[PDB]
Amino acid sequence: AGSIPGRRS
Amino acid sequence: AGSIPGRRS
Amino acid sequence: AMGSMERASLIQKAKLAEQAERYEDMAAFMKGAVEKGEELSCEERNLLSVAYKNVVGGQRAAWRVLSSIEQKSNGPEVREYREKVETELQGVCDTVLGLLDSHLIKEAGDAESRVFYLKMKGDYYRYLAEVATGDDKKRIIDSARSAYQEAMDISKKEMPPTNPIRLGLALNFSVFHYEIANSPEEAISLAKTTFDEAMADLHTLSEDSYKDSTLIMQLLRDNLTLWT
Amino acid sequence: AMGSMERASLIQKAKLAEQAERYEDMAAFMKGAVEKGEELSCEERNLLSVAYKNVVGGQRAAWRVLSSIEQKSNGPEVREYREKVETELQGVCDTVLGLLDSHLIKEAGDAESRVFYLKMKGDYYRYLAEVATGDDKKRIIDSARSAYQEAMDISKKEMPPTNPIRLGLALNFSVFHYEIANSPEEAISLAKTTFDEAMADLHTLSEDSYKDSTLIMQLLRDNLTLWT
Ligand SMILES: *Cc1ccc([N+](=O)[O-])c(OC(=O)c2cccc(Cl)c2)c1
Ligand SMILES: *Cc1ccc([N+](=O)[O-])c(OC(=O)c2cccc(Cl)c2)c1
Ligand SMILES: [Ca+2]
Ligand SMILES: [Ca+2]
Ligand SMILES: [Cl-]
Ligand SMILES: [Cl-]
Repeated sequence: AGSIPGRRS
Repeated sequence: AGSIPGRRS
Repeated sequence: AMGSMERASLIQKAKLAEQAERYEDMAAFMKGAVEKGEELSCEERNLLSVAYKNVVGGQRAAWRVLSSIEQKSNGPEVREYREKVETELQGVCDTVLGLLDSHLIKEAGDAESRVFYLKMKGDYYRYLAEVATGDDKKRIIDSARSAYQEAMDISKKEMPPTNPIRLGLALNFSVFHYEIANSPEEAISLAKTTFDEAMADLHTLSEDSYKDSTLIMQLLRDNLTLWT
Repeated sequence: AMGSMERASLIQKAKLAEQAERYEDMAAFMKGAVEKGEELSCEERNLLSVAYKNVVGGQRAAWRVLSSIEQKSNGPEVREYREKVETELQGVCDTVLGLLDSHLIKEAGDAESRVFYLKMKGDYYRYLAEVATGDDKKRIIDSARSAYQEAMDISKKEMPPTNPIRLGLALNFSVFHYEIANSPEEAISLAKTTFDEAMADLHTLSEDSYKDSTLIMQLLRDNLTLWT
């Protein structure tokens, strides 16, 4: 399912 | 303000 | 760069790129299709417009973010990066304008195609005008105005007041007046007259055409509400 | 390509590119910063990771759309375009893996940096594994597993069970087990043990650290709810 979204610093 | 959004066919 | 791919394959891949939200690819495929030299159908014109609208829309949003940071600051980095984005945006606008000039407009003889392309020409000069600050800013604005005005003249002679292309042209020309030409009263008058003349022609339309026209009329109303 | 720009200017421009949602630019700036040869600070590591996560995330989403259309179809265009996107995605993963191998991992001696980079190595091999179908698919999967396992071993010796890097590593390794390695029971066991050991360590944390850790614990719980 969800990995760490990781897209916002 | 808003022009035609135009971003979906 | 797309010269070895079949026209029909470029069109098919543009549709796939739209589904995949790969708008830079979509624009490159549609540029390749235009460069085959044949006229574009209604659906193909829409694919060309959607592709470039998404590409330049991302650039414009980024330019506005960077311009706001730069204005707050007043090292060279913010200005340099805003300039990089601005140059890329100008390059995309010049590419679209070049396709229109070589040779989409000159071969467009039906009102639907000619109005569509002249509206595009006005739009892409308008996006150039949004970032212009030099000695050609006036000339860029006049180029947008001239393209929109020719499209308006054709649309009023050849299309009913509910035609979606005619309505979207009027909407975008009103935005030009409000945002670029410092003519808010002209913007409001154009939006109001366009809305009222479309309203009076709705009775002629099918259910599906009524939905198409009323959607754009609501955008005119949304602008009128913000401007008054 | 960024060799003439100062390290500090590349970092500043990466932050501006994030604000402008220009993630391809952000990734190019951070690649240039890595290639200056100095180690990265905690904040710089996060900028590198955010930039590439956004780039590869768009590619993965596009690949999944195209793969779904291709599977439904079974001309060459859908396969050709899926292959184009897949090759681009592989190229980005190889670029990230190359930065890690030249020379971020070998110079990373503190647990926080070494675990961060080994988690990245596992993640980018995992993204390669998602599209792999050839004779190296097994080897790609083993490379992801090996990187994650080394990161796990370090994290369990050197970090508390609430450390956000440790938690995110465990979350992503559990996803690897569920989605890549066909080991749903291992995925569930790892997520449960990670959550329970973090819960028991929350009492040691400040309000701000508690917020950071519980956010990731909720992601572990969200996966457990979907998997059970
Ligand atoms: C790999 C990793 C582990 C823990 C965190 N964290 O948020 O503490 C992160 O941070 C991110 O990059 C991130 C997490 C969630 C959402 C977004 Cl947009 C970014 C990474
Ligand atoms: C220039 C123009 C005029 C009228 C329409 N229309 O929708 O009928 C369009 O279509 C679009 O490209 C469009 C309109 C709204 C929203 C989106 Cl995503 C696309 C263009
Ligand atoms: Ca042909
Ligand atoms: Ca220097
Ligand atoms: Cl013609
Ligand atoms: Cl070191």
